[PDB]
Amino acid sequence: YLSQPRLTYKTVSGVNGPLVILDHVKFPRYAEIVHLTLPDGTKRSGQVLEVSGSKAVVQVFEGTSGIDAKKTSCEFTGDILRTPVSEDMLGRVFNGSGKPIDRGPVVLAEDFLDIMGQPINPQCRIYPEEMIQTGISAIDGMNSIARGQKIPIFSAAGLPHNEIAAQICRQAGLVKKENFAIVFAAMGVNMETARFFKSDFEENGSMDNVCLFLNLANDPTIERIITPRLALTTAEFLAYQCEKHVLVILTDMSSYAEALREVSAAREEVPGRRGFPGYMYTDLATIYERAGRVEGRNGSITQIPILTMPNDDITHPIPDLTGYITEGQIYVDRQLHNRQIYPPINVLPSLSRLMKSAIGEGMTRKDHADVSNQLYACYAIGKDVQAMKAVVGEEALTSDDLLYLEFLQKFEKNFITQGPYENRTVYETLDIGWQLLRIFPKEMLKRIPQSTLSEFYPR
Amino acid sequence: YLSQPRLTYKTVSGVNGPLVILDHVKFPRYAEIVHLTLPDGTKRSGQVLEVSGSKAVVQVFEGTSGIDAKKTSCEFTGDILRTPVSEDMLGRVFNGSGKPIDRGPVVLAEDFLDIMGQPINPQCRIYPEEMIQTGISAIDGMNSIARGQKIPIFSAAGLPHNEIAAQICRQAGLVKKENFAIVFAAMGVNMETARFFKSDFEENGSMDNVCLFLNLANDPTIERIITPRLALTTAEFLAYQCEKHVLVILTDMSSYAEALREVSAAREEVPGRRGFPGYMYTDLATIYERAGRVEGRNGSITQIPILTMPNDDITHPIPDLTGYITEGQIYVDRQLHNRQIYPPINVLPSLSRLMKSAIGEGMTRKDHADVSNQLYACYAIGKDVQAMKAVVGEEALTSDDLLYLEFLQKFEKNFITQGPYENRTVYETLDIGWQLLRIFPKEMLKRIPQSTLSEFYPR
Amino acid sequence: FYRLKKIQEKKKIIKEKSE
Amino acid sequence: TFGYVHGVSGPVVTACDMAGAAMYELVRVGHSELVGEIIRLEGDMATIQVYEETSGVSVGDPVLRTGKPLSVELGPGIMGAIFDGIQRPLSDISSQTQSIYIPRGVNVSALSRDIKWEFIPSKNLRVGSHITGGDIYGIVNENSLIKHKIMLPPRSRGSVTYIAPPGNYDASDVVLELEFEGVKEKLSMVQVWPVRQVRPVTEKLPANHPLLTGQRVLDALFPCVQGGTTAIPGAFGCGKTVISQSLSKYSNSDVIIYVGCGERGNEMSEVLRDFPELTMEVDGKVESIMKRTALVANTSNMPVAAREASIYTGITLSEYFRDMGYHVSMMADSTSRWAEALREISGRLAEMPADSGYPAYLGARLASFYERAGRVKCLGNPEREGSVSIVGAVSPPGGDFSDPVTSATLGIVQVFWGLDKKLAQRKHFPSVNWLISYSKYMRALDEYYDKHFTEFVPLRTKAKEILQEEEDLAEIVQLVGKASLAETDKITLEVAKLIKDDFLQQNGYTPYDRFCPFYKTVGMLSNMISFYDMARRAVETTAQSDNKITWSIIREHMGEILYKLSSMKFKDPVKDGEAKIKADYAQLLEDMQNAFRSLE
Amino acid sequence: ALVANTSNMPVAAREASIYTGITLSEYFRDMGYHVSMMADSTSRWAEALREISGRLAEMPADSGYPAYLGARLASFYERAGRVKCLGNPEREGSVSIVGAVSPPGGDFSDPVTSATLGIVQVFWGLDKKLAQRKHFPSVNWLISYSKYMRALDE
Amino acid sequence: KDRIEIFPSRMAQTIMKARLKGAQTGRNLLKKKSDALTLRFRQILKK
Ligand SMILES: Nc1ncnc2c1ncn2[C@@H]1O[C@H](COP(=O)(O)OP(=O)(O)O)[C@@H](O)[C@H]1O
Ligand SMILES: [Mg+2]
Repeated sequence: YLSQPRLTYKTVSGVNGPLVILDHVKFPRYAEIVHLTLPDGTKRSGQVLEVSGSKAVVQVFEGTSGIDAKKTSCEFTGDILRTPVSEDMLGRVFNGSGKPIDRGPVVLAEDFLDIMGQPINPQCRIYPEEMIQTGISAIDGMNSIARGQKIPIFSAAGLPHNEIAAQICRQAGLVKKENFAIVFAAMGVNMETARFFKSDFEENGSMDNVCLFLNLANDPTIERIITPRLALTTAEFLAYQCEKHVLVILTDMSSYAEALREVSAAREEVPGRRGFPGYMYTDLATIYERAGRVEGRNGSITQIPILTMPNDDITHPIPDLTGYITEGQIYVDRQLHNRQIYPPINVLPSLSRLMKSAIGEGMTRKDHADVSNQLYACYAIGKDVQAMKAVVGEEALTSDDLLYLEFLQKFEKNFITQGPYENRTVYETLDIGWQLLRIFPKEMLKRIPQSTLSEFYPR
Repeated sequence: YLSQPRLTYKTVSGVNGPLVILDHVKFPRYAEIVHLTLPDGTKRSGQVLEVSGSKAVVQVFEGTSGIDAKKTSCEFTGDILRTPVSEDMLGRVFNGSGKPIDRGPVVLAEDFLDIMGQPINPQCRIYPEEMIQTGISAIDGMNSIARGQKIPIFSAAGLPHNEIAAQICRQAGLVKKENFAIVFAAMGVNMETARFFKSDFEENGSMDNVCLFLNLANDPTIERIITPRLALTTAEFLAYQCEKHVLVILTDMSSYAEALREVSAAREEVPGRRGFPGYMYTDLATIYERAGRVEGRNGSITQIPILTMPNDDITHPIPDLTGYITEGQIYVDRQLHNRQIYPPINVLPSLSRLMKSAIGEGMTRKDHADVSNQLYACYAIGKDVQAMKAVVGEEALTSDDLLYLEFLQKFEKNFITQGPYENRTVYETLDIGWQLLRIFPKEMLKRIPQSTLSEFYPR
Repeated sequence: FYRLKKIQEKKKIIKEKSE
Repeated sequence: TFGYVHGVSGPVVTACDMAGAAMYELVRVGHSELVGEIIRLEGDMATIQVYEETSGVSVGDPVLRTGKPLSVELGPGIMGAIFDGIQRPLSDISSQTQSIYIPRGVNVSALSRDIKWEFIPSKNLRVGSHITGGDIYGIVNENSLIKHKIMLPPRSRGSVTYIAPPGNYDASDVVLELEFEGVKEKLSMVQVWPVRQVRPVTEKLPANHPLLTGQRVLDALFPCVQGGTTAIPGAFGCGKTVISQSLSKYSNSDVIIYVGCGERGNEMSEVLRDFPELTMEVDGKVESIMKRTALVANTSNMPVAAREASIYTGITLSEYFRDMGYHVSMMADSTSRWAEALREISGRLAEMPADSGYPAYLGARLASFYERAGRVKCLGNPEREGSVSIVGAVSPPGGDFSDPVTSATLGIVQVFWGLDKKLAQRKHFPSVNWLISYSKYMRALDEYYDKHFTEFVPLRTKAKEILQEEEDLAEIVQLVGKASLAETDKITLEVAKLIKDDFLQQNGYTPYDRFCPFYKTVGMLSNMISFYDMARRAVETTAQSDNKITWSIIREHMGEILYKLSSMKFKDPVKDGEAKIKADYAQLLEDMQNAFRSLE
Repeated sequence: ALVANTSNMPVAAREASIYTGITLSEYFRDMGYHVSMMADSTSRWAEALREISGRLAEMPADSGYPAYLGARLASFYERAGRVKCLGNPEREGSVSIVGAVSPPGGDFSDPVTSATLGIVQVFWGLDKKLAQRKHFPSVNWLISYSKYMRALDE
Repeated sequence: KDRIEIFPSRMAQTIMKARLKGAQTGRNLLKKKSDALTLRFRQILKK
C-alpha cells in the first residue's frame, strides 16, 4: 500500500524547454511521477525520463513556463503512473491527461493500471477472424477489416479523414447471415474537429458507449505523449476484463510523433531519419500492438489510428514505421478528393493483411476473394492505361485499353463513391463489384477461376 | 567620449579557423573592435562576436594566418566599429575596410557613425512617390524605378550586368518634365571590373559625386561583409544628414553571401539552404533596408544590389532571399544575351513593387499602367506560342497565335533593344508600347479599359 | 551532417567536464 | 533584485546570479535597460532572449528581474496607433525624441496617460453589485467607429465599492473599485495580460458567416469565414502582401490588427499613408479607415527576437477586441519570419534541430497560435459574441511548398490559398493556383448562401468543373496540338479562358477592381456560366444534325457578346451602383439568349 | 520449432531473436539433419540495430544505420552451409538460410538490401508490378539471380 | 508542370533515371520511324 510519506524537493538544478532537471534526489525511480508546485501555487505533473546518481530529468506534461530554479516544489510519488480505471468511464469526456472536462467527477478508482502496458503472451493471443461490416464499399469489398485488426487511416492535411473515421464509428458492425464501445483519443486536434466528433456521437445517440480523451491543438504538446496510452489502457480494461468489444480511434499519431521529437530534441538524443528519435519504431509498436483477442475472453480491441502524412508522401518516417507495424492501411488520397469523390480512398497502395482469411465461404460469400482480386487488377491496369493515354491520346488506345478506361471511370463513380450517410452491406458491395466486372468479357477476367465465373458472372 | 586608457593583452587562449579566442579579458564588451599586432609587426583587426566570463572570441578580418599564441598583442578599442564619415568622401576611393587607396589622406571626420546603423522608425518613414527615369524602356515602361526603391539586377556570370549598372549611373534622371551622389561598393570582383567602373565614372564626368569602395577578389573574404555597411553608412550620412540624393550600387551580392556563408560555417551556425546561415535573411535586411526616404528631410537612398545567380538558378537562396526583401528585380538572362540583345533584360520574371503608385496622372502619363499590363500579357502569350510551336510546327498555328509571335519578335527588337548609349524618355517608351500594342485588334487588348483604348489606340 | 557534428562536439564537451 | 550579465552570443545573453528567476519573466539587460525574456534556467544562471540589439552590452552589466512576464497593456488609445514588436508606440517615440531612428532601451508607456477619455458607466451597476470577469462597467469613445468597452479583467471578481461618475478621465485614474475577500482592487481603464496566455472564452463556436474579401477568387471559389484560419504561402512577387492589404482595406470585419513581422519598412509606411485616405461610410457619414484599424511594425531589419513578440502581441490585441463584441480579422504577413526567428535563436541556444534546421517545437508554436482564432461566446454578464480570424502569409523558399513551415501551416489552417509564381509572372493577379487550393468551410456556408442567394452554389460547382476539365485537357492538348478536340471540348477550353482572364483575376489598383461587392461576383459569374450552358446546348443539340454549331460559327455570330462578357469587370461600383450593374448584367443575358435563338 | 518475437517486444530481444534462431539451427545441424531456417525480416533486425546504435550514442552511417550493419549480417548469413560435423560418427548436416528484406522501395540503395545482396548467393526479388497485377508468385525474373548454377549442374 | 512532383528520395532517383532512359529510347525509335516514313514519302513524292 506504499504507506510511506513522499519526499518533496526544492533542489531544482535547471529547466530546459519541456524538461526540468532535479538534483539531490534520493534513490530516483525511473519513469516515476513528480508533481510540481510552482511559486504561484499552480500544480502540474511530469514523468521522469532518466535518472543518474542524484540527478533526474523530469518531463513536464502541462508545460514548464513559470517554473523557477529556487522555489518550485517537486513531490515524488514513489511509483509509476498507474491511472485509475473504471467500467463507468463510458459516457464521459476527459482531457489528454485523463481528468474530467465534462463537469463530472474524477473517475472513481475501480482499479489502477500501469499505462505502460502489460505484454500479452503470444501463446494466448487469439487470431482474429470475424469481419466488421463498415458500410464503406472501399473497405468491406477489397480491404476488409477483421475484429481485432490494426488498420490505420493515412491522410494528408485537408482531406476528409475525420469524416471517414466518424462514418465507420456509427456504421460499425458485424457481417450477419451487438455493437462497439468507442475510445477516442484526440492528439493535437483543433476545436472544430473536436466538436465534429463530439456532436456526431451525440446526434447518433452513441455517447452512452463513448469515452473521449481530448488533447486539443491548443493544449500542451507534451501531455499528448501519454494520452494514447491512457486511451488504450482504458480499452484494455474494458475489452479484457469487462468483456466488451472496443473500437479505438487515434486522431493523429503524427502530432504524437512530433511530441516525441520535441522531447527527443530537448534531451539531445541522437535522431534518426528527419530528426525523429531512433526509437520511434519501438514507441509506436508498444501502442499499436495493444489490439486483438486473448484466450478466455469474449471482448476484443480493434484499432483504426489516423496519421497525417507530411508533404502527401508515404515514405516519411512516421507513416514508414507505422506501415511496418500495422496490418495494412486505408490510405486516403488527394487525387480522388480533388475530383469530389467520397470516400476518396485509393485502393492500390492500401492493403489489409487479414483480408485473405476474414472472407470467403462461411464468413461472407464464396466469391468474395475472387471479386476483390479481379477488381484490384482491373483498377491497377486502368491507371496504367490512364498514364499512357495522358501521353498518346485517346485515339491511340486499343479496344482492351478502352475497356479498362471504362472500368476505371465507372469503378470510382459507382463502387468507391458512396456518400457519408449511406451504408452498403458486404453482399451489396459484391453485387456492385460484379456490375463493374461484367464490363469485361469473361475471357479477360484472368484472376477469377472459371467455376466462380459460371456461378455469378452471367447473372 | 572614451577617456580611459585602452588595455593591451597578450592572453590569447587559442586559434580555431578565423576565430582568435582570448582569455583573462577585463569586462569584455560584445561587438567591440580589437586591434592586434603579429610578431612580425603586421597589424590586423577583428570584432568580438562572443563574450563569456573572462573569454572573448575575436573574428579577424585580414585573417588568422601567422597569428601567434604567445607573442600576439591585442588591444580593445572599447567601442563598436564606428567609422569616420564626412561629406568630402565623394571623389575619394576606399578599400573594403574603409581606408583610402587613392594616395590621399585619411578621412577628416565630421562624425563617427555605427557601422551597424539603426532601423528607421516606420512611423517617420515616408512612402516613395518619385520616379527615376533610367532611360531604359525595359525599365522605365514596364518596371519603373522610384527614388528610394530597392531594385537589384539579377544576372549570371558573363552577362553585361556591369555595363547596365554603369549605363544607369549616367542617364538616370527624373520624369519631372538633379545630381545623384553615387556610392559604388566593388566587392568580390576582379581588377578589370573595378577599373571598368572607375574609368566609366571619370568618363561620365561625374567623379566629383562618386565615392568608391573596393574589395577585390584577392582581398580578405571577411572584410567583404562590412564593406556594404561602410558604403551604406556613408550613404546614410549624405542622405539623411546632408539631404543629398544618393544612389548606392552593391556589386555581385553573391560574394557577400559567400563570405557570409564562410563565417556561418566557421562559427558552426545552423544552416538553412545550400549551407547558408539560417539568419541570412535577417543579415540581408540589415544591408538592404538602409534605403528609402524619411519624412521631413529632402534626401533619399536608392539601392541597386546587383547579384549573380549561381548556375542561373532563380531559386538559389541568394536571389530567393533578396527577392523577398527588395521591391522586385530587373533580371537579365542568357537567352537575350546569346542573341546580341542589349540590354538583355527579360521582363516576364521581373517586377517593381512601387510601380503601381509611381506612374500615372501627375507622374508620367495616365495610360502608363494600362500599357504596361497589356504588354506583359502579350509578351507572356508570345512565349507560350513558341513553347507550343516548337512541337506542333508553324503550320499548326492560327491567326490568333501569329499575332503574338509577330508581337514577340517586334517587341524584343523595338522595345527592349536600345544600345549602351540609347537614352529614351518614359513618354517615348509608352508611345513605342502603343506601336507594339496596335499589332492586335481592340477586342484582344483585354487588360486595357475602353476609356483608354478609344483615345490612344486610334493613332 | 550538422546534427551529427554537434553531437560529436557535445560528447567531447561532456568528457572535458568529467576531467 | 539584480543579476549580472555573464556572456553574449548575439540575440541570446547569458546572465548569472538569477537563481530565483522563472521562465518567461521580463528582464532589463544593460545600462540602457534592454528588454528581454528568460528562456532557460541552468542553476543560478539564466538564458535571456533579448528583444533589442545587444551591441555594446558588457559582461558585468546589471540585469533587473521583473516578476511580470511578457505582457500587453490593454485599454483605450490603441486604435489608430502603430506599435513596435513589444508595444512601444512609434508615434509617441518620434514625438518625444525628435529622432528618425528608434533608440535602444526606450521605456515608453504603451498607452498615453495624458489623454482625457470620455467615459460613461453602464448605469446598470450599483455599490454592492456582484461583477465577474468580462463584465462591462462603462464605455470609452475612442472615436466614431469603435466603441471601447471597459471590461473587468479575467481572473478578477468581487463586489462594487465605487464607480467613477460619467466624465473625462485619463488612464492613470481609478474608474472602478471592487473588493473580493478583504482584498480590494483598484482598476483604471488599462488592464495587463500576459501575451503568451490565451484569453478565456465562454464557448468556442462553429464559424457560420463569410469573411468578405474584396476579391472574386479567394471568395467565390475558396471562401473564408469569420473566426477561420487561412494561409497564403506565396513566393516573392506572388502578391500575397497585396491580398492581405486588400483584405484589410475592404472587408466586413469591425477591427483589423495588421502585423508586419519581418516585412519591408516601405510596406508599413504604405499602410500609414494610404489608409487615412480611404473611406467607409458608417451611418450616412464618411469616415476614415484608420479609426478602425491598428498595426504592429517589426520590420526585417529590426531585432530578430522581437519577431516572436510581434506575432503574439498582434493576436493578443485581437482577442481583447474579440472580447468586446467585435469581429476581428487580424493578419500576420510573414509567419516564416517568425519561424525564422525561432531557428536563429534555437541555433544560438545550441538546441538539437529538426526538419531543415527548424526547432522540433515549431509545430507546437504554430498550433497554439492559430487555435486562438475562432468565433466565440464571450465571458462577461453582457453576453457578447465575437470572433478572431487569422490570415497568415507564409514565405516558402523558392516557392516550394515543402518546407517545415508551409507543411506545418497547411496541417493547421482550414483554408489554403495557394499562389502560383507562374501566374504572377503573367500578372494574373491575384496569382491563385485554384487547383491546389481548398476551403473546408464550403459546407458551413452553404446554409448562408441558400438563405441569401441560392443561385450561388450551383454556379460555384459548375465553375469548378469547367476549370478542372480545362486542366485535364491542357495536359494532353500540349501534346496533341488541338487536333482531336471535340467541339464540346473547344467550348470548355475557350469559356475556361473567359473565366480565367475576366473572372479570376482583377487589378486591385484600379477604381473598378479595388473592391468587388459579392453581388457583382455572382452576377457576372451567372452570365459566364449561362453562356457556357447555352453554348454547350447549342452544339449538343446540333452536332448530330445536318449543320453542327461549331465554335467558329458561334464565335463569329456572337463575337460582340464575348467582348461584352470580358468588359463586365469594368463596372466601377462606386460611380455606377448596384442598380446599374444588375441592369447591365441582366441586359447582357437577354442579348445572349436572343443571339442563340437567331443562331440555332 | 519456432521462435516468437513481436514488434512490441524490447529492442534487445528483437536483436537477439536472430541469434537465438541460428543457435538452435546449428545445434540440429550438428546432428546430421538438414535444417531450413526461415527469417521473417532482417530489416526488423537492422531496425533494432539502428535503435540501439542511437541509444548508445555511437557514430551512425548511411540512413541512421550503424556502419557495422554489414558485419552483423555477414555473421548471421555466413553461419550456414553443408558441413562435415564434429564427432566420431562422421555425420554431415546442413543449414539453409532464407532471409527476408522488407523493401521500403525497389531502390536497392537501401542499406539492408545492399548489404544483403553482397552476401547472399540467391536473391528472389519480388516485382511490385506483378503484385499489382495479382500474378503470383510475384518474381521479377530479370533482377533475380542464383549463384549455385555450376554447383547444381552436376 | 515544371516537375512530375515526386517527393525527393533515392527511390525517386531510380524511377526518374529509368523514366529518362525510356523517354530517350522512345525518342530515338520514333525518330527512326519518322526517317523511314520520310524516305518512302520522298521516294513516293518523286514517283
Ligand atoms: N491582387 C493584385 N492586384 C494587382 N496588382 C497586384 C496584386 N498582387 C500583386 N500585384 C502587383 O504585384 C506586386 C507583387 O505583390 P507583393 O504583395 O509585393 O508580392 P509578395 O507576394 O512578395 O508579397 C505588387 O506590388 C503589385 O504591383
Ligand atoms: Mg511581401
